[PDB]
Amino acid sequence: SLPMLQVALDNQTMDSAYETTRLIAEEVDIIEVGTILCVGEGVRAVRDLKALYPHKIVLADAKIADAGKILSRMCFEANADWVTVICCADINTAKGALDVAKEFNGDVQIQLTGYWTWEQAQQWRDAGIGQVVYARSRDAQAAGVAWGEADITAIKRLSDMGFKVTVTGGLALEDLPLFKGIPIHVFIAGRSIRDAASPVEAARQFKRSIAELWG
Amino acid sequence: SLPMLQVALDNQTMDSAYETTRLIAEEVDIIEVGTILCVGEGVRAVRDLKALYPHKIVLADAKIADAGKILSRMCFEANADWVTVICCADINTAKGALDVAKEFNGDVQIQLTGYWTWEQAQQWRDAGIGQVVYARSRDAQAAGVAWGEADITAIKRLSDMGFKVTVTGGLALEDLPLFKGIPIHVFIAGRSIRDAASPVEAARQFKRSIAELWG
Ligand SMILES: O=P(O)(O)OC[C@H](O)[C@@H](O)C(O)NO
Ligand SMILES: O=P(O)(O)OC[C@H](O)[C@@H](O)C(O)NO
Ligand SMILES: [Mg+2]
Ligand SMILES: [Mg+2]
Repeated sequence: SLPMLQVALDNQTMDSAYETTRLIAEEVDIIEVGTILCVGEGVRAVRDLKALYPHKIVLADAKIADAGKILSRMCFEANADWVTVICCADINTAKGALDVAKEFNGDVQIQLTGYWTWEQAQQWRDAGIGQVVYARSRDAQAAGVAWGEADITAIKRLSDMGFKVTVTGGLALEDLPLFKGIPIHVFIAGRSIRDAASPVEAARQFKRSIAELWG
Repeated sequence: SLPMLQVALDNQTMDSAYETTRLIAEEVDIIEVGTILCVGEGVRAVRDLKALYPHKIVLADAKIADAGKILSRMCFEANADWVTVICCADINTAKGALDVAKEFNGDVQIQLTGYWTWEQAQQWRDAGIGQVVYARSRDAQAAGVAWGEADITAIKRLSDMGFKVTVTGGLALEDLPLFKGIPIHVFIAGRSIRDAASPVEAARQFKRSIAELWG
């Protein structure tokens, strides 16, 4: 209370990303360098966006799977505030990313996309990780996987373990009431903001509905 | 058939990578754009390296965790031959990456590490995936994880299921005999070639040892 709003910049080039930021940067709390942008442009995307929007939290959605220390340091030397580690990373990778995060006063989020287990979730807590991103995969969504009660149950379980939980994955405005009454940290929207006829109205509607559902 | 040798370019900038490729491009079979290089420079690394060495197999070690079709296509449009998909990816991510690979006459490898299961391995096979990378995480290695028996058994079992198995993760020359007798497709060396006093002789020593052990 209130859940923040994060825009995902899943763009292949910086100029494509800026078509969105130039409209909605001030309409959101967190600016994400999407994995698609990380791979498209590399870590310069993190450096550039933080330089443009230093007052915003910048998330480097690098989905680190190994070399936690090296990749985390690259992101944080580019001035990221937060970085993601994919759920299957070895626990030493997550720990390493977090050690480096702490040098920069940043933070690590575990990206829960695809396969993971409740035992891994406990390991993350024991290592001092305090953020997870409960993510429906884009590809799972495209094969017809809807949000369901099992998601709500799992989100609540993660919250109860002590994680600040981010909810994402093809979120539409209408999805937001599903999560009512859960202390969600952040809602991410990429396509439903970037690709809206009016990105400004789409971001303000997200913010409106959040304020209504968590006032 | 002799295991091939792949060099991993886990460099933060193209120029650092090229300090290695100018010495060993012709001394190895596969040139890998390491995840660290993909994140440092973005997908231009793939395009640039393939342009230098168009006769060599170039692997984009992107460790795709979601958006299989998009990230796959970015890599393949940059002229990659092979791309990696991290083992926890939703099965549709893996399938989407493969579908794109096939349009480019390329291929996908599932990068194993973290946690994964044998039923998941069977899903990969059923989906048409024909390569896996049995990797010891750099961070696990740093925490003292050694190559052992459980690894030989798992590698053998993966091979019997029909995968071509690449073995990687801080490999030193001295590790190769651990895997003798198994039809390994590829051994990857990053640090043990790049950081050798003489990268050329390091690569040659690996090829000599391979030739002895699999001859
Ligand atoms: O709302 P979307 O277009 O799905 O984008 C947000 C999502 O979190 C992606 O950035 C992502 O990381 N998917 O894995
Ligand atoms: O021999 P290394 O320095 O461990 O590098 C090879 C390894 O496969 C890495 O490139 C990697 O992908 N690690 O996850
Ligand atoms: Mg993202
Ligand atoms: Mg690699």
